[PDB]
Amino acid sequence: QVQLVESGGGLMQAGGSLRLSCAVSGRTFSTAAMGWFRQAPGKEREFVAAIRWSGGSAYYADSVKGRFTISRDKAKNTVYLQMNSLKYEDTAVYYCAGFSATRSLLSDYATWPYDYWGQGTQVTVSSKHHHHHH
Amino acid sequence: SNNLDSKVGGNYNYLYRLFRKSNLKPFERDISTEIYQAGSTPCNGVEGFNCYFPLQSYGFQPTNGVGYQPYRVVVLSFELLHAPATVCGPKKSTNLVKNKCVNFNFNGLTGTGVLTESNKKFLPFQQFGRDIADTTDAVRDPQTL
Amino acid sequence: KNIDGYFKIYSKHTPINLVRDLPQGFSALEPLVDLPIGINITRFQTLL
Ligand SMILES: *[C@@H]1O[C@H](CO)[C@@H](O)[C@H](O)[C@H]1NC(C)=O
Repeated sequence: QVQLVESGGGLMQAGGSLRLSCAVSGRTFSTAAMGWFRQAPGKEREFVAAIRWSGGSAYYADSVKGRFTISRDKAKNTVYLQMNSLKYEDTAVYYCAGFSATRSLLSDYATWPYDYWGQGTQVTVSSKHHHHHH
Repeated sequence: SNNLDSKVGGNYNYLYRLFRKSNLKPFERDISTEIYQAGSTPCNGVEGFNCYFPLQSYGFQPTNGVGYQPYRVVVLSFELLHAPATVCGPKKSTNLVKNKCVNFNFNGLTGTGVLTESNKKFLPFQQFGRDIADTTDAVRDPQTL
Repeated sequence: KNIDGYFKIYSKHTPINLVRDLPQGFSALEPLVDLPIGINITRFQTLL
């Protein structure tokens, strides 16, 4: 009866910061993991970050490594995505995932099909480049 | 247990240990989740290169091969201590006959002999005596001390 | 003694007339208890 519910999406200028939250009810992901994925409109779903629930070790896509931080609070059964140094191209719908699978190798969570997802929260990055040329 | 332990999409609740620094001793139980140091670099509880989580899930789907299907296992170990035997079979007991050649069974201890009133002085804990030949020379009746 | 997760306790009570140390002589300890604990023990302490 488990639910993932995201919050924290919104409009930011490039170079700024956003924190997403995903609250879990129904269950824990004890020895397994939670993730963040994004989908830009008309683009294929993309892995962003994963965290092991027990140990808190993180795995990141190359596109976000060193700019995004994933963290989790076990007491609140919440995972967080700290989105620093936002870029036009980070613009997407972001959704949290649950994996019921405990994989020995953290990197597997980049490709493993998740069994749980939340609704998604829209992140929009504003620029001064004026990308949309007519 | 494919009917119970498998579900559409894969049941990953069941785990197995994939790495360990040594083999287990008989009836040893290791439940530790310490990050396995595959290499020379200490992990300090941080996963990465040569730093792996020791456990891994089973892929139990109803469509899986019988080889990969879930099986429930019970292992019964039988133990004879420095103590009375308290786990017995359903075998009915009988009346006791003395001063006759009989086929006796005390608590699974079988033999053939003549059972007589003894003048031995067993201690409150002592169940059965032995002879020099490591054969039973005297017993304590399980029903009567 | 704890062997294969079984904690065996043997004991003996004897009368004595000595304040210094252990009386010299010989006496056997009969078992009292066998607890099926399976608890690993490496240390202990006394309570008075
Ligand atoms: C059961 O065994 C005990 C031995 O202490 C004996 O006193 C008692 O009479 C026995 N009862 C029956 C129903 O055989």
